[PDB]
Amino acid sequence: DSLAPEDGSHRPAAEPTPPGAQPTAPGSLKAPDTRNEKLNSLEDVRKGSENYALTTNQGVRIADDQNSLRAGSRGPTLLEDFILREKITHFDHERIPERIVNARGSAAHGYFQPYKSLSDITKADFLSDPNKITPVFVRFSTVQGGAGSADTVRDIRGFATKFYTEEGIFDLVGNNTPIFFIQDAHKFPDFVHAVKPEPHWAIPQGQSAHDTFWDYVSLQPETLHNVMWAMSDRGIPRSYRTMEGFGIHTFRLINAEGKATFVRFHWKPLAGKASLVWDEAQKLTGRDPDFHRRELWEAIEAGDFPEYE
Amino acid sequence: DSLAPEDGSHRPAAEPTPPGAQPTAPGSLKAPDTRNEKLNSLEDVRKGSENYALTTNQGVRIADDQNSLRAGSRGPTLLEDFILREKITHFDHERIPERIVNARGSAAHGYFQPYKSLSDITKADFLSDPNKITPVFVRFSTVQGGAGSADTVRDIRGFATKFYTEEGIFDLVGNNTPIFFIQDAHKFPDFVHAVKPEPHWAIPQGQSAHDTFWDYVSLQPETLHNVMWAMSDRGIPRSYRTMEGFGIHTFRLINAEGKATFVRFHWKPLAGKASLVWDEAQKLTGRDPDFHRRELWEAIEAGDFPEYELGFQLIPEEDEFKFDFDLLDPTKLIPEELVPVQRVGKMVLNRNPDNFFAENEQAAFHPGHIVPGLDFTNDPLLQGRLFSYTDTQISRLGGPNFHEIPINRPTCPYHNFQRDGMHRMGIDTNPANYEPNSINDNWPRETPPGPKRGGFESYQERVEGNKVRERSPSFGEYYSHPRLFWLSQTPFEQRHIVDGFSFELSKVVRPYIRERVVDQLAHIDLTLAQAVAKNLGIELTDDQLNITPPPDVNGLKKDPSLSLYAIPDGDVKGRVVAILLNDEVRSADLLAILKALKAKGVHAKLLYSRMGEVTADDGTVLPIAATFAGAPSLTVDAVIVPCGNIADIADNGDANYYLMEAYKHLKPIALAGDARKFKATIKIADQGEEGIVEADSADGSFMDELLTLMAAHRVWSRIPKIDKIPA
Amino acid sequence: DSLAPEDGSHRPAAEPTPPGAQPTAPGSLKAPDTRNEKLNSLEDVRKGSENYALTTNQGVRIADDQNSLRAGSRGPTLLEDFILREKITHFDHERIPERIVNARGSAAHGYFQPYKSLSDITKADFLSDPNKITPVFVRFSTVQGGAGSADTVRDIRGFATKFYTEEGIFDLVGNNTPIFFIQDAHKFPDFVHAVKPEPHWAIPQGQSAHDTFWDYVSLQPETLHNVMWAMSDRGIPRSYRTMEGFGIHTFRLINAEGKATFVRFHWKPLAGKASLVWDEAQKLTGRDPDFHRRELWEAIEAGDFPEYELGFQLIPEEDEFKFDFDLLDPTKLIPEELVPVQRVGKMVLNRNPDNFFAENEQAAFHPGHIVPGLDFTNDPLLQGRLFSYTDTQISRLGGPNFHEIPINRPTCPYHNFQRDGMHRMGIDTNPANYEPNSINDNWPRETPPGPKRGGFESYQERVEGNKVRERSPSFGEYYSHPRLFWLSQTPFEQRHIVDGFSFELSKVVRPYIRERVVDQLAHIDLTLAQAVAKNLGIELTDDQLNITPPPDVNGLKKDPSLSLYAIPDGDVKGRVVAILLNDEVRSADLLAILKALKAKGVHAKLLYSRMGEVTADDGTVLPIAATFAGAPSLTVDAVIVPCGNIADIADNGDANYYLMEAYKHLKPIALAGDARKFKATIKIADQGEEGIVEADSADGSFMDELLTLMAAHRVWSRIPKIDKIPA
Amino acid sequence: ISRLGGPNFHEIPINRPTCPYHNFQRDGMHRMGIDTNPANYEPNSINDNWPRETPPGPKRGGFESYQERVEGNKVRERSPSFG
Ligand code: HEM
Ligand code: HEM
Ligand code: HEM
Repeated sequence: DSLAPEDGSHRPAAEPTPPGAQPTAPGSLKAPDTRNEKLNSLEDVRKGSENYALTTNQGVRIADDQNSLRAGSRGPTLLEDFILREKITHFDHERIPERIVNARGSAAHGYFQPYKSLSDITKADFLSDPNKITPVFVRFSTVQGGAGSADTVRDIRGFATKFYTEEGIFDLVGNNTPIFFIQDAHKFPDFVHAVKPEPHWAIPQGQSAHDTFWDYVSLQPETLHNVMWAMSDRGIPRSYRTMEGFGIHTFRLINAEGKATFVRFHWKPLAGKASLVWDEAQKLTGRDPDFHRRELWEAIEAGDFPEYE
Repeated sequence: DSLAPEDGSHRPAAEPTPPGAQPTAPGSLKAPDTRNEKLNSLEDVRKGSENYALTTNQGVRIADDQNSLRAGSRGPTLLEDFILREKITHFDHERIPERIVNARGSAAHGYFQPYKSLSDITKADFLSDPNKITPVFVRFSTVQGGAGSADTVRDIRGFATKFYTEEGIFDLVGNNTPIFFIQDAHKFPDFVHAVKPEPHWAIPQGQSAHDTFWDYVSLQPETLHNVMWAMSDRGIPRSYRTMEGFGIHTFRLINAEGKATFVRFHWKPLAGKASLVWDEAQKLTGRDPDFHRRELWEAIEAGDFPEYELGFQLIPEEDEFKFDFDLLDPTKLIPEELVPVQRVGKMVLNRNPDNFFAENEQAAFHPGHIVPGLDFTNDPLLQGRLFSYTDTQISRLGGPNFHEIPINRPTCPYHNFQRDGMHRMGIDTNPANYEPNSINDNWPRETPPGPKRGGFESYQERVEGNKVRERSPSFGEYYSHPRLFWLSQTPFEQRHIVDGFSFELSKVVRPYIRERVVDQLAHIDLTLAQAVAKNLGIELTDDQLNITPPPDVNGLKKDPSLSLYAIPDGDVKGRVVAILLNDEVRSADLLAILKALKAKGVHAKLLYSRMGEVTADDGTVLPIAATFAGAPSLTVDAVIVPCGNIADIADNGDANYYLMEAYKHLKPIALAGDARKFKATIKIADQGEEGIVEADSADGSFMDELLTLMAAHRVWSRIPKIDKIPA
Repeated sequence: DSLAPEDGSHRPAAEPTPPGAQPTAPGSLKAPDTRNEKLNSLEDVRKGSENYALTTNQGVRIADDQNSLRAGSRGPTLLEDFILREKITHFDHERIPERIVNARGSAAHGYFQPYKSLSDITKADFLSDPNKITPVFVRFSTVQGGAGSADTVRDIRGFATKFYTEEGIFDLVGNNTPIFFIQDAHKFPDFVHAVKPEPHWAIPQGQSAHDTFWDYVSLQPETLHNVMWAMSDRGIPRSYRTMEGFGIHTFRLINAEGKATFVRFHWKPLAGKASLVWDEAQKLTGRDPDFHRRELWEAIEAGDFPEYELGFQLIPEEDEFKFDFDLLDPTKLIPEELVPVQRVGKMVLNRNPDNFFAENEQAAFHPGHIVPGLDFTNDPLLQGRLFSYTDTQISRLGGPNFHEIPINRPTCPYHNFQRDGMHRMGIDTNPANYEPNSINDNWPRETPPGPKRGGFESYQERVEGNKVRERSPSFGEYYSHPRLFWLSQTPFEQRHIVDGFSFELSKVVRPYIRERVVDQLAHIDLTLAQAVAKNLGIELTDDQLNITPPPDVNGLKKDPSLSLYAIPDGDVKGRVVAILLNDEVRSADLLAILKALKAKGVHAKLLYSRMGEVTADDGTVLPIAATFAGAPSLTVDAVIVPCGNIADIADNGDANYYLMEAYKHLKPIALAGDARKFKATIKIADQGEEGIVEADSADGSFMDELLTLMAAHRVWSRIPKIDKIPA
Repeated sequence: ISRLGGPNFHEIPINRPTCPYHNFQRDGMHRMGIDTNPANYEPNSINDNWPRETPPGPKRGGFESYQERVEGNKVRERSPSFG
């Protein structure tokens, strides 16, 4: 029954369109011609739907997906209804633990390519040739809030990039500020517990504006540098497209002759640096808690691809 | 080290204190003298901290919890740092899957007691004696959003009560609306998938205002009744304390004689029914996403215990078919004009948890957790629920021993032949792990059914029919209940319903879905449909204007119990008032204002343009609770501006906007002396207007008038005046 | 009900009883007054059963535990049967992943006590006073097989002791051989994958006798030393009570002054060293795959408590490089002739668990669980183990709160800022979940290292070198320890080793692997290599014959402490004798037999061709424990055949085979009066043979002779004679 | 669900059907299939209600239980015929 409108306005055009012009859609249907080696490699698990019969997970066609099996139309549901139980069982087990930190995040596919060979300072294959493209998958995130918390909170933002290189996956897992709050990993649980919702009542969500965070900061002056960044407008970016990204740590580059060079990684937003103002950001967590997620998705559907150097 | 301040101001007093007066704290520390059988039984797992050495989980004292073990102080961290690794490992594994629905929830401990024995209609032990107290653990929730989502969203609210009875755990797992969206549990995943964040991008959170929800609603008319409730102000409650609770399904009560009585469960809020207005609720999700969680916790810390009256709609077996609707259809309510709610008992929530994760996050409620004296019915939604909770809890709580997690444990005896499973805590000494057995003389043994302390036996309901996947024809009526609900609302409630539909449908990107929903509304009521259509720039067809309205429900053209506000039931205790200070406040106004509020248990928050203190006209030092922007009018029920140096705040944008916002959201505003200068901000006539208290000072009838407005909750007569107003 | 027998013979007496006298039972019911701190602290989770009603896990009494709820007594089962679903759900989820290695294990509770204060060499609280009793939980295991595999396989044995000290849990996780197969933990998965069942078909179980194991060994000569122990009779212990225990790695003892002393841990069996013989062991995996688990349980129930002496090999820090092997290489042992074992204390295992799954299956041991007074070393095998146990337990035991599982709980205080995790039991009331904090005055607080009750601080070992993935050159010597072990064995122990290699390599399908293994043996000892090669139809090459043997170990050409039997250490208490009865047994023989056995604490099993009883010549009624086939000689240590009507059993094939099997397996046999007729089945000369007790009757001298043989364990001089016995 | 770690055990290679399988079930631990359907529910108009239900029939039809006659009370009772 319940069918699409006659005019076909239920389906978004598969061409770049401005935000709001068409209903948003899964990437492979919105931009079928946009590919990369990783995107193509996911074809083994992509599942369509149009023109296929509704089935159980074992491939049995379902005749009536509106009712449970019962003894009489007003009777008790029977245990032998295996269609209902598979359906409900799968629903019941949909959730998986959210990330301990950075549970709230938005991601997209893309590609990277070096401007020139960096073989003099590093033997890394993905930086060896300007015409050698590396598929990426990037996730941007907040840190404190759960997966269902709001986007435009005052918080640090995570900027994680997975490079599918020819010599292995390289993940550049960074943030939008060039330093971290603490010095030794042993204190991570202390810091994260202080900034997260307080343990007796689990308040507040997506906010450092509570006693335990400031208590810890006040007793651990090493945190002050990243606190300054958080309290500035860096803490409330206008978009994931308009913030800087940093690996934070000094890592090493190793060339073919064995020479080590210390390196700190940066991402420069080619859309420029831009942040909200607090009143706006806070109110926006209420009016559209999915603002950044939406903005990233719509920029990509519009052809305004987020670009970073 | 010894980091606490020497005045001991880091620790909150272990006595009831109003919201904001002291730091909040774990329940057992805040109210150590508030006890109950369950709270006492959790003592075995409560862990203190003061004066104990910091250790690993194996009990090894830690000397340096600031650093990793490394080779050299600037060297690499060593794999032998077992202290670092245990600490990071426990951290790494802190999260568990959130609930599939109702992930966002706030809970508290309490107790229940029946007014009188209900032995004539049920043998349920917890309802058998007025002097029998049953500890309870209640969790209130939203439905769609994750555990980190906002509280004051527009959504149904969950109201689950775990009764720790002497004959077993009884969980009454209800909602704040008396019907559900769908009829059969097999469509639960469809409905839930439609309302949750859409699968390509996981938007939107905590909202039904998106295409898939309204697509599903438009194709499944059975959902219209509960959708009406969600679009009304019922979907945005002021607090968990001011909403009704319902079991929804028709269950059975079974007495000692074996007689079955049909029953629908109700919870009546003793603080009355009260809801927010959409703009306020929405903005409040931004200014304070934890508003309801906070409000509940602080009410209990203040001694404003949430109290609810359990009530039963009772229907004799012989009257099963006497209504226009099917008793087993969960999309149909039972009008209180037809079947009154008989008062059964009182539930008082009087202690917050100690640890949210341990007690709240791990709590597991199940509508299938019934006790002798209660039974199920063939409601097809209920039927499927019985399977679901059992199943979901095995992955959410990591195994089949979730009943051993402290909060879920029965306070009564539990013995059986079940063994092992992940995280098994109970060490069984029974030689036998099967029955029948002779090696332990068959213990533990079965117990026959009986009047008291007997085994569970299902009511012998006659079953007759063929095995079919078929909806009962009696369930195929979708518009009369929605219409009954609509007609029972006040005119301003109706407007809010129209506004809820209009706002939500405006967020539906595909216009034909909007049109399809408008068409369904035209089968309910032409006035409703027309008003929503107008707001969406849609014109009803001549055929839509001629759709004959659905019949009344058993001759009823309205039932005032369905309205939040038709019948006044306002209770001011626990409410809060913002007091906008100035640098030379009239101390006499403050005295009168604060004592009058305190006399009725209404809280106050002293606000200013900065933190710290202000000095009143007589030298009184006034501690500021928050700034005007820090604690917006959204969080209070009324606003009072005392006399003093008004020029201090007269040109303060925040102070003026505070009143505009509170004015727009129909809250009482009271202005004393020169604070009347603020009348021009909100466009109040010289003569004054209903809903604005004003006088030369806050002395005689000023506070009584303000409290009368607070008793009525909001100034509905101001609706037309807020139409303009840029706020 | 009342299914138990009216005589009360279903319930075992709660007093020490010999093996087979009573049905075995949960520890707390068998020995209710055997107590220790740990056992008493588990009382909060022990659950009874007698006189309780059968309930759901929610405490709801069950009336009918025999039937599902159905529509009609021949109708479909209904989804609303919550009793059935909870019961089946728990059953469906009883299993948890078995241990990755050492899945097969048997455990018991006990206690440890030092012989004197060791405060001069360690500040470990549990070694500080002879009057300090430390509860322990010990799990003995095989390595390769699953939890359902057999006990008497040829394998290394694990010997894990959990010490519940006042300053934290200390787990000493050792084996029954003093070295490990590999040097670096990075190759652990490689070695374990090679020994475990092969990946295509998952064969073979509990056996190293397959291609991949010997492929790896042949390509990794570091393995040869432990391989030599595994191939000796050390790989087939008689019982967990009769094997040595070793921590293997060099660890550190840290005293109050901060001085570090290198230490290797040892467990000396006070019942002495004793192993089976290969045929007996292999046959015993088929006749009783639970032989060692049973033997341990029954020894404890009988009061034959497994007792071990904790021993330390102590090496001054300055002596680190004084040996010709690296102290940090786990494939090297420290000869007791060079560094003697200091006797430090004794551990007694005196109580069985209540529930195997709850206490044994869920126990979690970790070598990284150390306490102040102990420290690690750079042993590269130990280093990698530090990471592994933490990690495997988060999936095996379902979360990071496995220390809250009753058996794993420390008995001393544990307080920290760690929170949540699946199945969180402890409800933390600390206002703070981080440090530093002022809101709880920084509690729980760090504690500086000190002489007693101080926090953990690592010994400040100097680390100097580049970040390298490199084996120390000092570890590159693979044949001198194997040679030292080989030369320390008696001639028959050497013969059993040859036979072990010969049997195992015969099951290696690819002939080149056997050849490569023989080549490695030629680098150890020419006689060893030749004997194995001859059994494999392999001829050593010219070059193989000329391989110069490895050098002695610091001048040692042997060390008798490496042999099981070179130095007498036999103990007969707890051993068992099979007594083969006939229908008219000479009652005077039984009386003398049983009296002598009972004086030495030796148990007896009365065997016949059927169950029930036989009557002695004087009317004494003798109850039969089992049949000749039902309880084969494999399960006993010696066989005694008393006088009487031998014609009853002289033609009994099973009776004759009983003796031929015991004879083949070098067990002492005693024949009284006409039982000497049986001499013909095992071809014993008329004038007798050492190892066969024979006399006109079974008086006192006969019993002394048999008990003397039993103290020497087996009749090793019979080896050459068993060739010609068809058994 | 516990032995094989979640509700997607049908995506474990040996368990996978060789015939087509399409439905509105989503997520769960170790989800392999990446659904492109705009809808994760039915009835839906946004994907023209696909994948769709199929009436029972002689071949390639939807599953419909045999309409066996059920009559009796809700009892926990063994049939006397089994005794
Ligand atoms: C420079 C400091 C750090 C940065 C820039 C950083 C960055 C991030 C980012 C961007 C994510 C989210 C990845 C995603 O989108 O899935 C993340 C997750 C995480 N971080 Fe780090 N982090 C830092 C420090 C730490 C430390 C010190 C620890 C622990 C010692 C830690 C533990 C974690 C964990 C456990 C997760 C969750 C990963 C998952 O569930 O897949 N982070 N971090
Ligand atoms: C009358 C209709 C229903 C009502 C009143 C209702 C009420 C609730 C409430 C209040 C909760 C959260 C309890 C808590 O606070 O932990 C909940 C959770 C849940 N509901 Fe229901 N629900 C209804 C329909 C259904 C249906 C039809 C199903 C599936 C067949 C279902 C499956 C679930 C599941 C799986 C959970 C999560 C439970 C857990 O993780 O412990 N619900 N429901
Ligand atoms: C000196 C060498 C070793 C000895 C003496 C040893 C001893 C043991 C013992 C006795 C057990 C079983 C404990 C019980 O009864 O539950 C065990 C289990 C285990 N071993 Fe070790 N092992 C050694 C090497 C290693 C190495 C090198 C690794 C990995 C790097 C390792 C990883 C494991 C794991 C993962 C378990 C399972 C623990 C559990 O599931 O709780 N072992 N080992």
